[PDB]
Formats: sequence, structure tokens, C-alpha cells
Amino acid sequence: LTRSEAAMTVLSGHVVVCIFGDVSSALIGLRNLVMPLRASNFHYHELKHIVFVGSIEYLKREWETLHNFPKVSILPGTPLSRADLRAVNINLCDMCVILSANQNNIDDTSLQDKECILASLNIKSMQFDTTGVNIPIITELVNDTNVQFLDQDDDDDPDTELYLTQPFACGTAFAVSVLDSLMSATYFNDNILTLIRT
Amino acid sequence: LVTGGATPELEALIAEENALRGGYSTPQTLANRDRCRVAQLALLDGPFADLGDGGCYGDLFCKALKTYNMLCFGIYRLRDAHLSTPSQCTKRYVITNPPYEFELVPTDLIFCLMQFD
Amino acid sequence: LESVSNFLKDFLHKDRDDVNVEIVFLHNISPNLELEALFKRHFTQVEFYQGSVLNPHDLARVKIESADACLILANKYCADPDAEDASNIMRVISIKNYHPKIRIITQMLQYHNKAHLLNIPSWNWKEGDDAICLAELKLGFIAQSCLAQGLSTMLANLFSMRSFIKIEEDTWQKYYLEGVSNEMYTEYLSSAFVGLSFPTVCELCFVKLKLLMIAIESRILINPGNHLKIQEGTLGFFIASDAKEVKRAFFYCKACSNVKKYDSTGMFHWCAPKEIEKVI
Ligand SMILES: [Ca+2]
Ligand SMILES: [Ca+2]
Ligand SMILES: [Mg+2]
Repeated sequence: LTRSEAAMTVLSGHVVVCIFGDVSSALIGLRNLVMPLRASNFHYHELKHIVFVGSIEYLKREWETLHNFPKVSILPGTPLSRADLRAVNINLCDMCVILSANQNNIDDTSLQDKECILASLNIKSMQFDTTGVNIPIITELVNDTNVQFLDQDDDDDPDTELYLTQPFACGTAFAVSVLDSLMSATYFNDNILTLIRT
Repeated sequence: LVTGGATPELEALIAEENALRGGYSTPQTLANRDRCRVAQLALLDGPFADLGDGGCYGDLFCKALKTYNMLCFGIYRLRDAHLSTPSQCTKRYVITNPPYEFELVPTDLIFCLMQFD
Repeated sequence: LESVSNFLKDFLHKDRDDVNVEIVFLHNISPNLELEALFKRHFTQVEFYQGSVLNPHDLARVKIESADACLILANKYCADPDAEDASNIMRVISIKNYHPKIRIITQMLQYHNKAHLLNIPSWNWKEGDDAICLAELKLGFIAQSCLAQGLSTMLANLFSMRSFIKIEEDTWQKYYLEGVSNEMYTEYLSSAFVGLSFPTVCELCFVKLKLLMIAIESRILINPGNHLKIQEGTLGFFIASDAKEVKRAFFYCKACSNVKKYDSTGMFHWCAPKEIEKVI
């Protein structure tokens, strides 16, 4: 797509995916996110549309595994562009998903989730003819201590565990560090990994 | 003063769309042009030029303000103009807010804010 | 050492009035012996506490919930302007997250990063959040030197606090320093000047009070016309030697056609988007 066709194509109940890709960034593997939405125990009229916003270079470095799926679209823009997020009907989606690929290349532990946090704040600071705070949003963070910047009404404490933090308790944030108990669970009960996988 | 106006309307437009968008002419648009513009003017010709050698900055400030709705915050004076001997150097320097008693020389430039027509 | 030394010279200058605002520094590096000596030379006005601005515990330690404002200095000479802007953005995010209602003054190297920052939900420019963009202000000052050469020097010298310096030599430097001794101030002006024209109060203030007015508080009006009458309770943007002189402005009572030519706001010229080869 581009600005024109994105704005005139009415979208509602869709999934908006915000990608901070780069030509040197690692491959996220968006196949694994698309396939559960595309599963066949949903009727075809019930399939939520998917649109990806991000660097066109990174989209043409991953599209080679996403061309057999329906209801998908690309918009070659910036996840932080207010014009793009307005053109994509962000206020009418069933989810916005924010992912970053530049997480391992840099080693600062401060700027790893800066783009995701800024995008989340920009989406929550939007005025619609309702505010942007009620939008359904999920973001993936590399550092668990960065979850304190996602919300402002909640009380922040570095000692507080991620599972106990308000944005995680609400399903607004997700980090790969919560999966570490799957080693122990899998070992004790060999069927649990397949029950979860299915 | 520095960006030639950036009112909250323009700061919203550049935050939402990140480009200047062209507008059709309106009476409010033609009213928004009235704001002063910074200027230099010469002291060797025009209505101010009777402030030749030995004039007072207070006289110039007063007549400019009284008659042209114009006032000066400084003189762009030639570096060597305070010397007795002629020099080929054309370099000047900023004198800010000088006394009413401050002395003019005919080769000078004046910083001021001027009206719109 | 140089950043704090320059900041304290301008904040604590004798040309301001008798302000007793305490300065509290928050930094995660232990100060070297020369910074500790600089803080000892300011022992009653400066306190330092070692911590990270990203830590809510440290923010509570420096009592940022009751501070009048928070100032965020930036590394202008950094190797990576993008990295510096990102770090400053993170600092602003952390401070606003701890306390949304804190006045934040920060330096921003670029203008797109400034646009990125102003989307923060707690970022309120009306309340007093000022992002001083260095590239923007410097390019604006250079452009004003294209309308009148020397105006970048004229503007820059109005902010730096400077005392009068005088020497016996007859040199261009004496006159230049005498001009440099003045800064731009702001204060409320006497009821004795309400009901008069702006040119009239300017020619009155000029040498009787020894004060020059550039503007007044339809709010911010640069050099008003002769048709504007001074509102009761207004403030004047004076240029003066110091703050204790502009007190006179208060303390006085007769002590003698479909063409899109412009932008949407009507403030800049505009044209259709030209191709790059057209203008090459
Ligand atoms: Ca929080
Ligand atoms: Ca001074
Ligand atoms: Mg103390």
C-alpha cells in the first residue's frame, strides 16, 4: 500500500504490526506470528486482516516467507509516523503489535526498547474524533526493567518482578524472560510442551 | 522572532503530518502577515540621514520611534571608524542598546524592527 | 567540570535579582577532585547526589516531586547525535513517568528527534516543557543574519549574563563590551503607563528610566504598532543592564485566486512539490 490506498481502504477489527527493521537487523520470523491467526478453525469471514508498518528493506528481506497467506498488507513507512498510524485506522484494530529487530546488535541496555516505548507512548498520546489510551496494544521488551515506562498511572519499582508489574498483569507487555520456566515444566511433564505448542 | 512565527497551530500540523501544507487565501491569513520584520537601513540617505557626523543616538531613537513607528536596539559600527586615520577595512561590529548621549558617525548601519505594509 | 562551571556562572550571576533557588545535581559518575572543588566554592547553593535519573529511587532521593523544574543538559560534541538524542529521550521519559507534572527543560540536538519527543503523553509545552533544539535555533540565528548581518551576535549576547567591563584604551572592544553588558529581561509595568501607546511608553522609558522595550504580553507581540494600547497588568520584554534596573518600569508614578501562495496558517510562502532534477 501507500498513504492514499491505506486511508481509503476501510479497516476494523484488524491486526496492526509495527516493525523497527533495518538492513543489518536480524530476522524476527513473522511466519510464526501470522500462522496462528491464519489457522483453519476460524471461518474465512472471521479472519482478522494483517498490516505491517516498517522499513521497506526489512520487509523485502522477509516477504519471501509470507506470500502464501491472505489478508496481508505492507505499508513502507515508520511505526512512529502519526500520519501512517492514522492512515492504518489504528483506533479500530483488535490489536497493535510492536516488535523490534535491533535488540542484539547494540549493547546499551538502555536503548534496546527505546523505539518500542516511544511508539507505545505516541499511540497512547493520540486524539481521535476518544483518546489513544483505550487502544488494544502489546509490545515486546528486551529488558524487563524497561516495563516501568509503559504506563504512568502505575507505581514503578525496579525490585518488583515483571509478572507483578501492572503492564504485564494487564497483557500489555511481554518479554522472553517469562519463558524460562518452560525448561523445568517440559522436563517434569513431556506432554506440556506439545499441549502448549498445539 | 527566529523562525518567523511558529504558533501552536503550525506546531500541531508539523507534529501530525511532518510537512508544510499549502492553504487557500483567507482574511485571517492576510491578517497573520502584519507582524514586524527585523531590518537594517542606511544612515547616508533617506529621511534619517540628517543624523550625520556628531548626531546623538537618543535623537535618532526618538525621531525613528515618533515618526516611523520604528526603534533600534543597536548600531553595526565600522571597526576602524573610531580611529582618526582612514582605513580600507570594511569590518563592522554590533553595539547593543547604546546611551541616548552616544555619538554617531555618517558611515553607520542600524538594527531595528520595522512595520509591515 | 566545564558544563557545571558554565551553568553556575549563568545561573548565579549578580545581574539577576536576589533569587535563592537551590541547585541539586544528579549524576551516576563520582565527581573528580576539580568538580568537588567547584561544588565547595558553591557550598551553600549547590548540592550533588550520585544516582541514575532512570531510577525512581534516585528521583525520589533528589526530591524531584517537589522540584520547581528539571534541567537536562546534553552532550553537544557527542560522537553519535542519534544516540545522545535517544539517551535524552529516555531520561525525559523516566522523569515524566515518575512525575508527570514536572517542568522539563532539555537540549535536543536534532529536530526530528524533538518531534519524536513531543509525542510523549506527559509532554506539555503549555505548562512549560521547553525542548531547546540546538540545530533549529542555530539555523534560525544564521537565517536572521541573512536578513541583517550581525543579528546572530546581537541575539546570543542578550542571554549570557555579563557585567560591565571598562578599560582606558580607545578601542572597538570598549564600545563592544559596553553593548554586551545588556541582557533581555521580563517584568510587569506601572499603572502610570496603562492607557498610553506602545511607542509613547517606549520614548518615555528609553532614557528617563534608562529602559528599552522590544515587546509586551494576541499574547506575544513583537514591536507593537502605535495603534495598540497597554492592557492593565501586562509585562514588558525589556533590554537592560540588569534586573534591578527594570524594577523602575513598575516603581514609577509621575516622578518627572485558487493559487496556494501560503501555508495553512498564513505565515510561510509555499509551492507544489518540485522534483529534484527541476532545481538542479
Ligand atoms: Ca510506570
Ligand atoms: Ca548585564
Ligand atoms: Mg544546602
